[PDB]
Amino acid sequence: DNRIKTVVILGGGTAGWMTAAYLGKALQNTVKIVVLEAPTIPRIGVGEATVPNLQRAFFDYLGIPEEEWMRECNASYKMAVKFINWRTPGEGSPDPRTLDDGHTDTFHHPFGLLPSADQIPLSHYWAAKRLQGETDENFDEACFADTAIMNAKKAPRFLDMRRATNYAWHFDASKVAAFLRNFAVTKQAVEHVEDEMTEVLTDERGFITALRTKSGRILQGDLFVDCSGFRGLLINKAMEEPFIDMSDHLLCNSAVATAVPHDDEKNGVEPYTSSIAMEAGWTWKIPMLGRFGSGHVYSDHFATQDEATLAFSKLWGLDPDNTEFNHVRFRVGRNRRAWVRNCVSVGLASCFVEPLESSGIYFIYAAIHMLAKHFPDKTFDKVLVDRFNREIEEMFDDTRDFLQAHYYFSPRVDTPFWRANKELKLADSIKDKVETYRAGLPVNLPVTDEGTYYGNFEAEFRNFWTNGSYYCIFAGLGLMPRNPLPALAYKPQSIAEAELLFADVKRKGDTLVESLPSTYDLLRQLHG
Amino acid sequence: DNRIKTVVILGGGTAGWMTAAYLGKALQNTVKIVVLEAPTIPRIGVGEATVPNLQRAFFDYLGIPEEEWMRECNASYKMAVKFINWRTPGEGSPDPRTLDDGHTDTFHHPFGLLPSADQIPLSHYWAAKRLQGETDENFDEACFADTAIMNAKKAPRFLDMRRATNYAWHFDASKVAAFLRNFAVTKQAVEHVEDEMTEVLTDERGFITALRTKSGRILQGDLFVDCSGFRGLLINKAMEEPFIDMSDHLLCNSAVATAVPHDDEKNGVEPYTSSIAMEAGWTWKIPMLGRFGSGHVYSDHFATQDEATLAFSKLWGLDPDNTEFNHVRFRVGRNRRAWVRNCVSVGLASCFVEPLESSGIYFIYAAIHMLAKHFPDKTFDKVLVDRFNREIEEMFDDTRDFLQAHYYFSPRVDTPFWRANKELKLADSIKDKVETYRAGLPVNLPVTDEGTNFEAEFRNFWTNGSYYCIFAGLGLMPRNPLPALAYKPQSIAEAELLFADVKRKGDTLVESLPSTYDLLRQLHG
Ligand SMILES: Cc1cc2nc3c(=O)[nH]c(=O)nc-3n(C[C@H](O)[C@H](O)[C@H](O)COP(=O)(O)OP(=O)(O)OC[C@H]3O[C@@H](n4cnc5c(N)ncnc54)[C@H](O)[C@@H]3O)c2cc1C
Ligand SMILES: Nc1ncnc2c1ncn2[C@@H]1O[C@H](COP(=O)(O)O)[C@@H](O)[C@H]1O
Ligand SMILES: N[C@@H](Cc1c[nH]c2ccccc12)C(=O)O
Repeated sequence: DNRIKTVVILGGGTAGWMTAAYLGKALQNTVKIVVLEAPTIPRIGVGEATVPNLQRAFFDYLGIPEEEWMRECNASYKMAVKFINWRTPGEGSPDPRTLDDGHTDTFHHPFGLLPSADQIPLSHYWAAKRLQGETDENFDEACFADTAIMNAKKAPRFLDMRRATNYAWHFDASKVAAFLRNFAVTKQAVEHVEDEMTEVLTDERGFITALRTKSGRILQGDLFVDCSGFRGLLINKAMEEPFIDMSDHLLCNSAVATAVPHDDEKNGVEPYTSSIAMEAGWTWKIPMLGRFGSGHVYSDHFATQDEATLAFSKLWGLDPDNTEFNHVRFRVGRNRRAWVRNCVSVGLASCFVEPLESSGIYFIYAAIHMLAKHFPDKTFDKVLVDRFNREIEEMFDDTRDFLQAHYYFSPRVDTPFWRANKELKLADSIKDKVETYRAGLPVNLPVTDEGTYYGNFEAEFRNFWTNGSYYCIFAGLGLMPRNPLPALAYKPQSIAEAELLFADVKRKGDTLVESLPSTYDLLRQLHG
Repeated sequence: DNRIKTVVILGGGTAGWMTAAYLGKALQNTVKIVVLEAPTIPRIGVGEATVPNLQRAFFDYLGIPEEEWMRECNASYKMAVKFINWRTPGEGSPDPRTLDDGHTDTFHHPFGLLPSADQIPLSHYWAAKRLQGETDENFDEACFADTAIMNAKKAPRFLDMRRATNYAWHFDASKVAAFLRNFAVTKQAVEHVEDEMTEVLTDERGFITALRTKSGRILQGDLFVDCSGFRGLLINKAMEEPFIDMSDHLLCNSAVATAVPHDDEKNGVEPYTSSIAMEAGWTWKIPMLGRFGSGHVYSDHFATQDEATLAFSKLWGLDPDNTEFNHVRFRVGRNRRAWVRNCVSVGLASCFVEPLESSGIYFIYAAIHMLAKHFPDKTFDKVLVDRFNREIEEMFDDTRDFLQAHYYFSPRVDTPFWRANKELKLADSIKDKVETYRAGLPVNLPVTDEGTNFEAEFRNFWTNGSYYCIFAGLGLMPRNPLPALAYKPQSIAEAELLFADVKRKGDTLVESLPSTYDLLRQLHG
């Protein structure tokens, strides 16, 4: 018996309690699990966004049904991230400005895979038409019915809870952490120790043997999960693993956030996250029932905390001296290695990027999934650790590259921030992908039906940013292929097939924008 | 109108006629297609085994249903490649030798994809039991009902044609090329020109403009497909593109082949390809109705042509001086680039590896699929050509590295051939994959029911199950089980029901299925 007997998880919040819960189920009560978290000085619920795999891959694995957790964390629905004013210059504003060509400066990044005709994705058929003047429709409205639905602020389920489209979740992070702590302690025999860590005890090889708490108590274990946040108390401090700062790729490194009460009966609820462009960065809007979480993400090299706070308060008509603000100064990048010896970093202690494409919780889920799959015995095979490291390296870097694209291919150059983005070098992987897009070829072509994509995580993980996500962002910012896909010139029967799929998206959007309840109405059913 | 108007295809083998037919349908009669083949310069005349995606990724695109083409080219079923005597020393023989551990030296590489429990494929649950002396079963018989079925020589369909398992196809190459020529000419308005090519006409930029025939005829076109075989009359000769010799990775570079008539009433028909190991290489056996195709693949650096021919004749009880033999001297590797300017290499002109895992025709439909997707206009965008080149590079490498595995991890050391195999330079890709397998981790985990689509099975075609079939078949095992299994007793238990399900299915189906012979006699009746 050479197995791990005890796992110690430093830190609660979302990372620690997702880790505790997933491992509880994965390790089938053959391993003792201890969470050590300091006492929680509660901080205002700024809202967090998720991706659609979360219910299948996490809550369903734990047997927690969707309604049960949503009702305990004031959860709303999310059908896309909506980008507002990313192409036009000037101060932030909730309202979209107007382009030269007369279009409103908004584009959606919805969920799901694009349909195909003669194995060519709908993206390419729309591009042909748009380059050739045959259409004035935007990519998002042409190719996703969800675009029509989000414009009408309708819900992604009918009131009897039949599904209409794909969706993910908005919620208060700390309420989810609490729902999960309580799940893990009552139903999974996790030991909750509320205290500070003061010492990390290590052997001759530098493997951790226990953590000392402030009350003097010593927690022995065989594997340690650093969920300590940015401080990286195990992975960076004790293990001495270097962080790789990646501000050479993204410039934002601060936020100022808050909750804003909201007339849900007057305005309706948006079933989506909004990325509202500002002078020195951007601002999230995450609708929940009653309120919305918002935060101005900025660079401190292009705005002071004051400059940012004023601009952010101006946005929403808030009083700066009578408004409760959280001020984060995050690090952007990842550990050289996520897992050193017997210390596995998960969450902010592992890696971070601005929450521009709802990456935070997915990064946590991806790591714990990958920890369960590569779970070690006490010999800590170096290949096991290496492969875990490789999965996290690629997951992170590919998503950094994807985020850089949002900035490098913004046409905005008014403020020194937006111009500064154009002076960064693009990574080789994303240059190669732009070269491909520009010749009209698909990038990251989905090779699987949506059922398998959102059913089997391993399938989604091999192809997280698909063709449709590249087209949503490139075409949304106004980068287009140089020309259509040449094969379309030879395929009039295929062009015609695509015209029926464009029709099918119109029919669905029309039919559903009529029959669906408002987002507000579904929430009011759910939480009452 | 900046589009290609005319496409000329040099060579009317399996490559040429697959190309003509696919493009006919893909290009929707907007483009004139010409095949130029000399009926006197024979096709290589081999190309007999296939992989299971052939029907989806080709005949379904053409709207030809499976029965229609099988009945016209004397097709049999294939449920695996069966490796005979790959672990034991001495002269070739159709009959399997006996291992030290007392079992016969045979392992299968079947196609039927592996069930999972708690997201871990059945491969890993078998490996746990075998490494912990808790099972005596080999991987193939534990994890695939196909193994039971091939041992009983039963068919992979019932007589009412309901499917039993996954499978690929055996057939006569020349009958397929004929059924395809005739499809392409009658239903797709392709022009068949029976004549020899004598000169390749080129502009100042080095693009081909036409091909000159011996009868003085000039075939103009804007895009050329070199299906000329190993000669590479357009891609290598005219375009001056170098072939990248890869005998640093595989040592076989010759074959000697023939058909053997076969008592199908006496023996039954084997629903599988046999890879029978020899002293200086190996020998394929490819059952069809009435006959079986065979050929000794060898290195000429470790056997002379006579050495090989004698050994091959010995195998089957053939008379060397009164038996009709085909003698190929193939090249192993790929063009530095498959597509140069306006010349696209497809088939033996593009790339090749020994027919150990029936990769030849898959390479053809992969390339044509990729040509249709990257099809150019007259501007010949450099990015389009580069990406086409990249997909052929990776397709090839993925299959080469998989093949190298069969050799580097053979335990045989009797003849200087088998010992030479242990001095191969392994590619980085296959070293990394062995390192992974050895830690007990899955290699190229399939993420899908086989419900899912040609595109699905293409950059990592060779799945977990295929690596386990070969590694574990030759006796390379993980160092230890997958550690996560130590913590998952409920999962271990679930797997015990899947092992039971493969037993029940093999038993139930070895009873209820018709013999391979009997299904063929219904099909070709
Ligand atoms: C030993 C061996 C075993 C194989 N086994 C398998 C297997 O089991 N399974 C599998 O899937 N694949 C296998 N393959 C690969 C497969 O056989 C081929 O991919 C396919 O059958 C034919 O390739 P091709 O048509 O490119 O070439 P070829 O058949 O060589 O075609 C050459 C063509 O060029 C024409 N030509 C040449 N010069 C001229 C000219 N001047 N004018 C006009 N025409 C000209 C010839 O007339 C002919 O039509 C094997 C290959 C070899 C060598
Ligand atoms: N020294 C520590 N001892 C115990 N818990 C800690 C320590 N440092 C951070 N944490 C916990 O780590 C989690 C993430 O911290 P933060 O990112 O600052 O919210 C919280 O639950 C903290 O209480
Ligand atoms: N694989 C993700 C990709 C995605 C699409 N739209 C998004 C919006 C935000 C975050 C991720 C996404 C999904 O389909 O769910």
